Order: sequence, then C-alpha cells, then structure tokens
Amino acid sequence: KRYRYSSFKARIDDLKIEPARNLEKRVHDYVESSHFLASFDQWKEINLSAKFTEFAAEIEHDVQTLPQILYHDKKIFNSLVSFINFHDEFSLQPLLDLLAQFCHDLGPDFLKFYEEAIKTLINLLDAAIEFESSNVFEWGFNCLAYIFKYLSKFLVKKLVLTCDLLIPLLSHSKEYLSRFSAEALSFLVRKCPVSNLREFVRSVFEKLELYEGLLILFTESMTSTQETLHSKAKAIMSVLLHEALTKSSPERSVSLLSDIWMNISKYASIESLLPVYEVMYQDFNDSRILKVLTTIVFSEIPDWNKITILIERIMSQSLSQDKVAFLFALFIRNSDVKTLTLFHQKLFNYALTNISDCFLEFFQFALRLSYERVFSFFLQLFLKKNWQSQGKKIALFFLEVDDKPELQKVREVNFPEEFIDFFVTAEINDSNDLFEIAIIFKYSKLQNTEIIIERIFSTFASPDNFTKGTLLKIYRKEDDASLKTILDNYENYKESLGWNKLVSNPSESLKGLMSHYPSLLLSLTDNFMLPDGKIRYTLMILQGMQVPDMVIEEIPLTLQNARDLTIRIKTKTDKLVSSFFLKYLFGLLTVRFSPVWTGVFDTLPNVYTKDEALVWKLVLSFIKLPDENQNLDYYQPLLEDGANKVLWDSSVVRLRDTIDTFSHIWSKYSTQNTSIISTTIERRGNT
Amino acid sequence: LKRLAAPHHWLLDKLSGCYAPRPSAGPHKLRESLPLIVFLRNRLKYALNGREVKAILMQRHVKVDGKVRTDTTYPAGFMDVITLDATNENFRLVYDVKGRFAVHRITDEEASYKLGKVKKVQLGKKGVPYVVTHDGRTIRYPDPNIKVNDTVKIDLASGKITDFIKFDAGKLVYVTGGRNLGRIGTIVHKERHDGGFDLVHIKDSLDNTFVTRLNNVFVIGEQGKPYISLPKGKGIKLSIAEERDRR
Amino acid sequence: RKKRKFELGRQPANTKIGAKRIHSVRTRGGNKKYRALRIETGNFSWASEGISKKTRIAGVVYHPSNNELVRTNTLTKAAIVQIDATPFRQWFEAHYGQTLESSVESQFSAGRLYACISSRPGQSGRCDGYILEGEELAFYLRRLTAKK
Amino acid sequence: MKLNISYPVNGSQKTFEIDDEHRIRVFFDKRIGQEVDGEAVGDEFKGYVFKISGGNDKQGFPGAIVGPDLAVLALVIVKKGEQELEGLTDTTVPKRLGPKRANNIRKFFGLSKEDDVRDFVIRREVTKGEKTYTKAPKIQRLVTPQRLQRKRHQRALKVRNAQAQREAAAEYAQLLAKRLSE
RNA sequence: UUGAUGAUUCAUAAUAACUUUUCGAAUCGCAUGGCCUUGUGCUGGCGAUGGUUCAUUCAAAUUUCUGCCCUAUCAACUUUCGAUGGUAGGAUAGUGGCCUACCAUGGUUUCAACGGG
RNA sequence: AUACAGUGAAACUGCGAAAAAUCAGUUAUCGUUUAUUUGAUAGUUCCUUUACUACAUGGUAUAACUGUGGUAA
Repeated sequence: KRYRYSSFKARIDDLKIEPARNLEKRVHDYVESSHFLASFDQWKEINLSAKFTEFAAEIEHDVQTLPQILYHDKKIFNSLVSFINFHDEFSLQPLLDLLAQFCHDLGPDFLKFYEEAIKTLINLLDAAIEFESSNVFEWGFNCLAYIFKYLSKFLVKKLVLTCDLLIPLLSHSKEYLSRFSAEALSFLVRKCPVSNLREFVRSVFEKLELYEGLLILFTESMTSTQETLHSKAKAIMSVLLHEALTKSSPERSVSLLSDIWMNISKYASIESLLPVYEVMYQDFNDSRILKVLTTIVFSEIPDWNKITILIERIMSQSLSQDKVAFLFALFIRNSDVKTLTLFHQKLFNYALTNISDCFLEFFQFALRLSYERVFSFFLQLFLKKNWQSQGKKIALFFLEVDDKPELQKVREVNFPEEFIDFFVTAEINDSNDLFEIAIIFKYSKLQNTEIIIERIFSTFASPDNFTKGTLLKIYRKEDDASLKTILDNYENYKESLGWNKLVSNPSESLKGLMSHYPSLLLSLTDNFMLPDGKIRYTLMILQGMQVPDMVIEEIPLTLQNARDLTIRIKTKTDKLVSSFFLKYLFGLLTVRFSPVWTGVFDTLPNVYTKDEALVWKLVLSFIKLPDENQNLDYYQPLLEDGANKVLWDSSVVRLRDTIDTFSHIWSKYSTQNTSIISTTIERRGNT
Repeated sequence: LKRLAAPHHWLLDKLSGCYAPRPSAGPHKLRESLPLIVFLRNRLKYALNGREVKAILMQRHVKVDGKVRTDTTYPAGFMDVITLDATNENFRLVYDVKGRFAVHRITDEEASYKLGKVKKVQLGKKGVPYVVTHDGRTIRYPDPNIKVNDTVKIDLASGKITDFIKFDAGKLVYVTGGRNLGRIGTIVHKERHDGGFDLVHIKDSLDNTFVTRLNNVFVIGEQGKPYISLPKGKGIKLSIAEERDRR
Repeated sequence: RKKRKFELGRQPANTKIGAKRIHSVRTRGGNKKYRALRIETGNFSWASEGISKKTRIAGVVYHPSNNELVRTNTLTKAAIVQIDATPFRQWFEAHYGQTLESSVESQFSAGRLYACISSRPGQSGRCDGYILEGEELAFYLRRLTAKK
Repeated sequence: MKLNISYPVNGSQKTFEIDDEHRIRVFFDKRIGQEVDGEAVGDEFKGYVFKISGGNDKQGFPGAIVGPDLAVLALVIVKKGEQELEGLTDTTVPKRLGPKRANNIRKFFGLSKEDDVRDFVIRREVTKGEKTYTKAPKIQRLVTPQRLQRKRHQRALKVRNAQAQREAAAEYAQLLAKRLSE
C-alpha cells in the first residue's frame, strides 16, 4: 500500500531540511572543472520548463569555462534574479539549485550579490506561502542552506546583518516558516567562533520585546545533534547563552533559555547532558537563576543542585522560590537534602501555600514542619485539607488540633465574644479554623444560632456542629431552632456524637418529605440522618439507602424496580419516604435507566398519597429560582511566573499560579474561602 | 471488453496482447475519438505500459481543455487541447492527410482557446437560448445569429464564446471523417439537398473540387487566415508520386 | 434493459368507483407508473371558461367500446360520467353574476352533467375529465338518445 | 424439555428442564404470542405471563401449532412477580455499548439543550499491561464548527450561482438590444 | 415582436387545478484564513458523494428495404381460439390486434403462395 | 488529544455481476429507455409567527457484537 495522499501540513510537518543528512546527491560533486556547467547541463536535460529553457537560451553561451563564468558575473545573476522573481512553480527547482551551485562556484566574490539573493528568495517564500506546494520551499530552504554551507567561512562578522535580512522568515506569524528558517540559521550557529557567537546573541536578545519561538527553534536545532546526543557546540553554546543571560539581557531571556534547556533535556536525555550540566552549573555558580534551576529540576546532579540551592538560599537571606522548593521536593531523591530543605522552606515564607502545592503535586511525607509554620504564623489551606482526599485528611488530622493552641483559644474567646452577613462571614472565617480546636463552644454556637435567627452561615453553624449528653441536649436545642447538605452532615455528626424523642416527636416525616431535593448527595445524607435518628429514637429505608448511596445503570434499574416492588407489596413515615425517594429518582436526571425504571414502576401503587401534590410540585418547581450566597472585597494577583510558552512546564506553572491566586491575598483568600460551595440547585428543563 | 478490431486509425500494435482499449462515455463518439491510453502509450511514447499511463494521469500532470480529467479511458476526441504542464506542451490533436491523429505543439496563447462546430441551437428552459457543440459543451446565451453547422470559439477559461465564424459561401473550412479527410478551402459550389448528401465544395492550391457529407465538414475561418494551425504544410495531399518526381 | 419476448400480456386495472386505492407499478426506465384501483374522485374541468376542480365522480353512463363496462362502472379513457356540478356552478354564480349555454343551464338544475375522461387511470395514476360543450355536447345528447 | 427463557428487562436468559407431559399438552396448539402461565407450567417459579415466539426441534427448525419433537422451547418474560430465580431475574447483565448520537446521549443523560455535551461520553478501559488506554466512541450528528461552515458554504454557493446567472441573463439582454439596433 | 426542422399538436412560455408524492443537500476529507461588533460572533477555499431538467456519449429496442439450396407425379393456404383492416379502449419504457369490444371479409399466390429434406 | 482523528478484523451501506428462418448491410425513431462519462443546470419548504418558533441541524431499527440452545453433518 503506497500513494498515501498526504496533506500540505502533513508534507511540511514530515519535512525537515538538514542538507548534510540529505544523503547522497552526487549531481554536482562530479565536477567538469566548472561545477555550474555541471549542474546546469544536468538540469537542462532532466527538466524542461518554458522559462527555464528561455533562461538557458539567454545564458547558454556564457556558462562554460569558469573564467568566462567569473567575467560575466553580473548578467547571469541578473537573469537568474529576473527568472526567480518571475517564479513559475515548475521552474523553481533548477533556478534555486543553480543559485546554490553559483554561490558554491564563486565563493568570496558572491558577497556583492549575497544581500540581493536572500531577499529575492524571501519574496519567493512568501509567494510559496500563497502557492501552497511543499516542494517549492523544500527547494527554497535547501538552496538557502546551501548558500549558508558555502558562505559560512565568510559570514563571520555579518551574522547580525543576515539576521536583519532574515527577520521576515524567523518572525512571519506562520508557524513552519519559523522552524524552516531557524534550523538553517542553526546550522550557521554550528559555526563561527565563541566570541562572535556571544556578541551575536547579545545583539539579538534585543528583539524579544513569534520571535521567542523562532529563537527557541534556532537554539534547539543548533544544540541538538543527529540522534540521542547533543552536538559538539553544546558545551560552548550553553556557556554563551548563560553568559549573555544573567541580568545583561532582556526580561523573557530567562524564559527562552529555560525553554531551550527543557527541549534539550527532553531530546538528549541519556549521556550528553553530562557534558552540558557541568558547564551549566559552573557558569550558574556566579551570582533569575531560580528559573534555570526549576527548568533543570522539573524534567525528572542532586548533590550539586543541593549545594547551588544552599548558596542561593544563603544569598537570598543575606513565589518562584516556593515553586523551586516544591519542584526540588517533588523530584529529588536525597533524604538529608530534603530534611534540610524542610527547615529552609520553613525559614522561607508562604509555607501554607507551599504545602498545598506540594500536597497537590506529591503527598510524600513530613507534615511536622507545618506545625512550626503555624506556630510562627491559616484558613484556606486547612479548609482545603479538610475538604481534601482520604489520606490528605488523615494526614491533616495530625496538625488539625496541633496548630497554635494559644491562637485557637484566642479564636474561641473571640467567638464567645459574639457580635453577629459580614459578621457571619467573619464568624465562618474563625469557625473553619477553630473547628479543629465542647460544651462552651456548643452553647456559644447555640447563642449564635439564636442571634442569627445566609445559607452559608447556616453551613457555618453546621461546621461548628460537626466540630462538636450535653452535646445531645445542644443538638435538641438546634432541633428546636430547626448549606442544607452541610446541615444534614452536621446532623449525622450529632447523631454519631428518649427525652429528646419526647420533646421532638413530625421531624421524621418532615425530613422524609424534605429528602426529595435536586441533589442525590443531599438525599443520601438526609436518608443517613433519618436512619440515625430513627435508630437513636426500616428495611425498605435501608434498602433504599443502599440503592441510592452501564452495568451500574442496569443494576440500579433492577434495584429500584425491586425496592418499588417491595413498597408496592407493603408506616406513614415509610410511605412518605418511599414517595419522596421515588420522586428524587424520577428527578435525578442523570441516568435514563433509573429515570425510566422509576416512572415505569410508580404507576402500580396507590395514588393521592401526596402524589398529585408532588407531581404539581415537580411541574411548578421550574417557576422562579436563583441563588446569591455572599460577597467580599477585591485584591491583586498575577505574579510568580518563571515561564510562559513551552511544553507541560507551562501547564504546571498554570496550576501553581492558580493555587497561588486562590491563596493569594486577604480579599482573594476570603473570596476563595467563600468559594467552597455546597450541592447544586439545578436540574431544570426536564422535570 | 470487446476488442482486437479497433478503429484502425489508432494504429496499435497487433502483437500487444489480444484486446484494445474501450473508450468510455464522453464528449465524442466511439470511432472518431482517441483515448489517452492510445495517446500516451503508442502515439508519442511517453509511458511504456498502461498502468504507467494511469500513474501519469493520476498524478495530475495532464489536463484536457482546461481541467485535469484523471481517467485512462477518457475519449478526448477531435479539436481539443491537451496542456501538459510539465514539458510545456500543448498537444492539439488534429487530423492529417492520411486519416490519423496528427499532433501539434501549440503556443500557449492559442492553446488558451478551442473551437468546434455546433449541432443545434435550442430554447432550453424558462425561455433561455442555448447552443450545443460537437463535444457536448451545451453553453447558454449565444449571439442568436448562430446557425446550425457553424463554429464558435470557446474561451476555455470560462465557457463563454469569444467569436464565431458565420459560415456561408466562402470562408475557410476544415473537413473531418470520410475518404476526403484533411482538406481546406471552401470556394467552388455550395450544394443543399433535402436529407443530407451535400457539401460546400473545396478549392485548394490545385483547386480540387471535392465533396462529402455535410455532417463530415466544419469551418475554421477566413481564407489564408485560419484560427487553428495545421500540421506538415497545412495538409493538401498533392501526390506522393509527384513529390518523388519533384524532390 | 429492454429485451423482447414472443406473446404474453398482463392483468388490467379495470378500475371501479368507491374506496379509492392507488398501487404503484415498476416501469423500466423512469416514470414509475400508478394503477388506480376503484378510484372514487377525479379532476374535472370546464372547457370554455377553463376552471378545474376535484369532484366526486358519480358514475359512467356510456362507454363507446363495451357496454358491459357501464354495467360494472369501469373508469377508462373516453367515457361519459356524471359528477356533482356544484363547484362549477359556484364559480359560474361567483364570477359571472348570472346566479342560475342553454343546454348546460338546463343540466345545472337537473344536477349532474356529462364529461369525458382524458387520462388513462388504468396506467397513469389519476382521472381527469372535461365537461363536454358544443358539438361534442350535440353528439353526446344524440348518444343519450341512442341510450334511450 | 429444554426451555431457554429470556428476561429482557434485565437482558438475561437461562435454560430450565421441564417434566409435565400434560403441560406439554398445554404448549401444544398455541399461536405465536399466547398467554402461558408461569406457576401453571412451573413448580420452580410462580405467576407470570409468558408469550412464545418459536421453538427448535431436532436439527433446529424455525403452522403455528407446535409438534411433539419440540425439545427446545423459547420463552420471554412479560409480567414479572416477586421470585428471585438465580437464572432469570437475579442475573444482571450490562449494556455492551452506550449511546453514540448526540441527541441520544442527550436523552441518556438528560441534558438540557444548552450543554454542548462533549464530556458525558461513555468511556471504556483497556491496558496492555503497563500503559492505560481509555477510549471514547464518537459523537456524530453533533454540531462541530465544521458542519455549519459547510452549510454556510452551501448557502453562499447557491446565492453566488444565482448572482452569476442573473448577471449573464442581463448581458444577453444587452446583446439582444444591440442586435435589435443593428 | 420571436428558435429550429423538409415537416409538427416540436422546443418553450403563460393560463385554471389536481398532486397518497417528486426534487429544491440534516452528508464527507483536507487546511484553517480575512474581519471586529473578541463572541465559540460574522464570513471563507480546494472537491467526494447525492439530486431536478436538457444536451452529448455509449448500451438496448423495434422498424425500412437489397441479397441464399432442391422442388408443381409439392396449388391452394389461412379466418379455429382475430385470419386481414377500421374505430375506441386495455396496455407498454413503447408504435403496433400485442390483446379486448363493434363494424368490414379479407389477405398470400402459379412470377411458384403452401408443403417436403 | 475527556467526542473521534493515521492503522485496521468483521458487518451495514454504495456499485457491478443481464433454409427470407440466423444474418451482412441499409432507413428512421418528429414511435421508446437513455443507467455511467462529459457540459450547463435551483434563493420560493415556517409567517390564524409576540404569551417567537426543532436548523448551531430532529426520530427509529437493526447488523457486526454479547448471550441461550438445537444438530447427525
């Protein structure tokens, strides 16, 4: 199977110049002592374009005998320029190949024409963008790289002039023109010596403010060798790049050098990095170097990294530093450096945000420094750890109560001195942090409930209730006072932590008829609270709790059919709970098998057990409903950015920047602590 | 797949297997067309075998009168152009003195258009006058002085008409089909029966008053100033015996 | 496409009135035909003023090639049928202002007119007739006397 | 007698093995889809509605009156009762493939036509041993950016063709005007 | 003030309806461009399939007439169960007894109809 | 690549498997089909539409598959 019919983009992405790796091409090194006559009389016999044959009819007396080439230098170049800028698509391989062999044959006398040739072929490459045929700029970039391969001996000073001529091919806002120009310039970088290279890169760093991606492609193809190794110019190209960096450059220069280090470390990655990292560390010993350190440590040497980080931390003490410490803790394999780095980051600031980023990256170990960070001295990190995963909460349970207990008693005293929307928000900001701090807090929470007698403040009272037989009497008092899912979780915590039945019982069938809202999680928590309350004060209720807690779709359809069959074969509390959970299954609106099974089993039992009222309630729930919980103030953001545009380092920087924006400031932290939201008020347009 | 008795002005080799190519449906008839297999395989010899002809057809190198027509058995018959983009070539295929399909190498400025005899002028739909031609290009809105058995000059970028040669007594003519093939000249007599068998008689350098069927003739232009070039001395068929007597 | 055989035929459509049914039949080369079977309605048109209307056909009272088709009430081409006369009477009253030719004004108050089938609903798919008027009306009144 | 009975609500089937030749007498003279009682045919289940469809004798053949060679009898469950038989009503089988059309997945997840679904697709999981592979089927008949671009191009194609045609008609009108004038 | 044909009731347009209904794109691969009302906003190319009607093409279908052995101890054949024509219809992609009704009683032939190998 | 993306079993689909007696020609199809190829070909589908609407595009009904068997092949 051949003749694949690649697309234009397929041809270009599979295309790459590398004229040394253009393997054989023995069409011109078999020189008949003139070399232009060799390529010319080969192309006159293989290709017959109309204007190429007219070009040969204009030129043919003036091609043979290399002294008669060198005498008639102007007319042949003016004819070649006229026909190239004529640019039929069919006559572009012979003209560009003749230009390449023409520069090969002249050499040092080509320099008078060198600044016309490049801009004429640049107009040709823009015309090839319009032409849409990959062969055209295949030939064009091959002839350009041949011009570089034959004039690299004399393009020593004028690298800045050839980049001034090759700006509209590095930066064109087309993607592939950048890479195709950049690897030819990269071959020209694998050339002219180190002092000219460093002054060239110091003169080209001014063009940063698609030039960044173009220079990234140029430096990457320069340092990169053939296969699974780095080139011989890498151990000096990294030195020239790092010495043109370090505060004698622009702003995005560290980001471009970091992207170059990431691309080279992704490409070579086996043994040639052992020759690059030595010169890189020896040049980076002289001192933002944290961006280079994060680039060196992100891509998965540890002793030298530890020594350099120790020198960096000492020079800093005598953000991006938190990101570098997070990456070192996530990537290193050294126990002594890690145990020293814990105390170093403790001496550093924003330890709560660093612990949040480190737990998000890799929850490794060492939760015993956040206790000292809290004793030195909050809300949102402990809130996210409390609402975090299973092992995350099991590790945050250690330093939940092990915080600054003086500050916890201070928060308890400031909560006992009650003030009582914004005051409830201040009470919630105290309550979520002081929840991990008995009867005194319970009576103060009852006083706060009586004083507040919005739904977020109800959930804050629920958070204090989850923080809590005196507690049973306090829960009876809150029952006398009786989001809602957090309230049902608080009721489950209260029933997990007689005369109360003689006081209350009403509430059982009320919670049963309330367990039909637009949240299966709220239905599960309400059924849990009803089961615990009916226990402390049943078979179909526990079966419905099990069946409400594609194979899951068929099993849930059969299970809801079985529970409806049992309720059809068989108290008023059980009847109301079965009808409300059946309405919850018919308005779950997230599994069509269950939403068919409930509506197919409901028309067998008795009607008018609040059935027409529940159906009218479902048909009238789409009338008018919205939400507006609370608000806060505003602050600033958008800092700690060591990179912009690369591989997955950009995604990791976006994740750490979003975490720092969540835990960023006072007003941002208040809004993000308010942003912890309850179950949804949803499921419209199908009920 | 019925073959081995082809139209014998194709001149295929007889020790070339058994069969012979079947021209598909197209703008011309069966035994007065010439498919691109017979063209590119045994008429100018650019490809050896028929699947290599299929390769050069599939690779978009050949276009008959404007567009590509990637097809082996495509009956590109008389008077059209074949603009081979590579080799800079414009094959117009015209007739010869003997009965074969002679080739040209047309300039681009003449290959930009083609011509052809009409077959009828009609009113198609919604009261729209449209003409046809011999190669099926039923084109709309002519000049309504177009008569039957007349030639229009198709623009071949669009399908418009640039000019037409309103034939009458005395404007330069071509012939096609019949045993008086490849002759020019239009001025002796103009016969018109009722049911065919009639010609505008011919006058040449030797003034040979010749006739054929009126279906077997169509026009080119003015006397001495033709719209198409003609191959090998603007074919006359004087005599081969007189040619070997003189030269 | 289009072979030949020696000698056979097919079963006719020989349509009736009442319970209109249309059965499509396969035609080689386009124009898929329709046999009307027992069709009860038809398109009937005035010749002079030129107005059609779909009208419930009452019955064929004359056939010029088989008398038994009038007995079986067969709707072929070129028969003599009665229909309703009321929408043509409605257009006549509406746009002439007469509110009623002589030998059709005498048929109006009788109630049902005479018309001629021109389609072939045994093969075509529909039934049309035009109301006879003029010398056709003269010879078909003579054909009514040939009936009686 | 082998009985392959299918419970289509749970999509399962099982073969029972039945005695009772005077219930084979009941199975005789039954049309395709007649009332057959579950407790009356079976001492192992109670009170259903069974409708026959067809049966295979020896060599497996497809009037409606069955014969005595009918070893295999196919039954479907119409009206379930309560009994949890371990072969018909207990065994839950999964749906092999989920929905593929856009409005079909909108009906299957109840999705409120402003959603732009593109995330509720039913994944399936494989792993060669070290590298995981999750696979999402496709969503055809879905409003991608391509289809309305194609509809836009169709509409503009029809309008542009009509524009060029009604330009050429006016050009022929001026040509007939000048042919009148000469 | 009108197209062509040797020739039209041709081509076509309008008129008044009937449409068990026709078609008038719910499709596909590649690039992703220009704009500014930065919205998943407006537009945009190359060409694969499908469809209305006309022309051409091939393919099929009948139908015209010129043309083949030995024969009159082979001269009558055919209308039955249409054999030969008309008229209307059924039919049929279609003309046409190809069939159905009513009317007429024909047709072929000695120059070898019809039959014999 | 959290709709899929190049690879492809199987299956659905699309297309194609069509002894004046024979004939060799000749004439017409203004007495039929015109599939395939080629060239032109079409703004009109809701407006008893503001208690304003499927078109940023709506519905089934199944193969391959999964499962139960027969069977002597």
